[PDB]
Amino acid sequence: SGISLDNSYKMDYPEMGLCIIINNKNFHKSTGMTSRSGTDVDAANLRETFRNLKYEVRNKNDLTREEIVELMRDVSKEDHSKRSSFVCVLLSHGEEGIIAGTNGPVDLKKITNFFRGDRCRSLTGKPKLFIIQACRGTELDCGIEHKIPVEADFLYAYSTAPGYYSWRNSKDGSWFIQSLCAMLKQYADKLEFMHILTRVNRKVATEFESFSFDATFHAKKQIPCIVSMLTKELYFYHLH
Amino acid sequence: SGISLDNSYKMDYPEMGLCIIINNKNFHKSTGMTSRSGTDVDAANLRETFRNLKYEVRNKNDLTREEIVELMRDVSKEDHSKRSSFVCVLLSHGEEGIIAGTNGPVDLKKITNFFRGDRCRSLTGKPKLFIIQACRGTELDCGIEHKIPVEADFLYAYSTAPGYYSWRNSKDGSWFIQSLCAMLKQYADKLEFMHILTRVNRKVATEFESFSFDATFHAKKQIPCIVSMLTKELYFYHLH
Amino acid sequence: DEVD
Amino acid sequence: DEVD
Repeated sequence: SGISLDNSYKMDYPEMGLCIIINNKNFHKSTGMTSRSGTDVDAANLRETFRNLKYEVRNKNDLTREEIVELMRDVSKEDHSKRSSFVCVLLSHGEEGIIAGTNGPVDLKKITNFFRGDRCRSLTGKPKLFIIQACRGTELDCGIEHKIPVEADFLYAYSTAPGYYSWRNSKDGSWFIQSLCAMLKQYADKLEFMHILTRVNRKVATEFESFSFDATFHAKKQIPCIVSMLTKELYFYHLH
Repeated sequence: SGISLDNSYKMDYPEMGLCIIINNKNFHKSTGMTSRSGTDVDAANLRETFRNLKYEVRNKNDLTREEIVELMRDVSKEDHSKRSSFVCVLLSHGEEGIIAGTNGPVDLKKITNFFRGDRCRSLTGKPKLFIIQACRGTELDCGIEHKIPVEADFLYAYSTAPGYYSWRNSKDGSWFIQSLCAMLKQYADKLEFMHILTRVNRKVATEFESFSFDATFHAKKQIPCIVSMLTKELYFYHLH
Repeated sequence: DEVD
Repeated sequence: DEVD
């Protein structure tokens, strides 16, 4: 055959893969964490969006820290040999490096470690995408007018910059997930994933600004944060 | 005129911009930090590479923490109105979130904060690229067979994943900078910057493995870490 | 608008 | 090979 290139991930396995959505809305009273109004809008939007990309979507609601860890351990022990990729979406409270279970925190590293190249062999060499809508701290943006590494082939699409709050609208859903689904719907058959996420960065940065009766929280902006350890271009489509 | 698109940064200002290279090789004895053999190879490679991209390169060697902060403060107070972009390359020891001056540490946030959208107005809306060859911890990868956000328009090209050591060869230079310069030389007139950096990820991940007489440090791998808060595509070339 |  |  003719000259071949291998600059993009093979996305023509029989299955695109799993899309696990963990949607934590209601938290145990003792934690003091508030209910996350708007998050069901996000979860529904993500389900539809990834359905149209031919992912096998599994929605999970209000998981404890123990249930989150058990779920991701179990998913990492499935046979992903016939799947092109893996997607996990986390919708919760959080802080830098941490996602909230309904009864307490889980280290993000604990979750992602299950999918390391040496620990989930049927996903080795395949893109592993973690989409995280959660705070990463409490800063507010005021704006201005023969071997491969075990950490390779991960992409973390964070809703917000390190150290910062992340914004969620109780009616419309989170700024980031709103924007992410819109850009996937418009561009997934057209653009490489990093370019889609760059459009998401621009949409969040330009089209949203907080409104609050509290001056501390009013007129604030957000920029998401793309963290890529990918080794190839990622297109959700393939050529026949 | 006809239909216009604005999905990519304007890179046809009169100047591409500054490329500041901080090359820390020799450290104050009292810090206990080792000399970074190979780093001059990196600094020379970067100087040539960014020269060919038409950046105004300034090389600085063996700066104290005080000199690093003064330098970046002063650079951030220059008039960048006629410049398309800004590049800063840091070659040193480090830990997560930290770069070593010759006499002690500097928080990376202290450096990058000078270039925030609200603090360096002549770079607002322009890409600000920080290329960081430094450790981010001590983990080793064993491998497997009307307003805009003030944090917007930054790109951090880290040599290694969060928490991990970064590798440097005393003869050839660092794995990451070697690879970065090679990919810029080959693809800067051809590919968008995220795609270039993805090729760098693959090159580092596939073509390097450590050799050591010490079993703790032997046969280790590395994956770099692209962190993008960019809002547009970045091409180093423009159309005439 | 609320924070996460 | 050395670490930074």
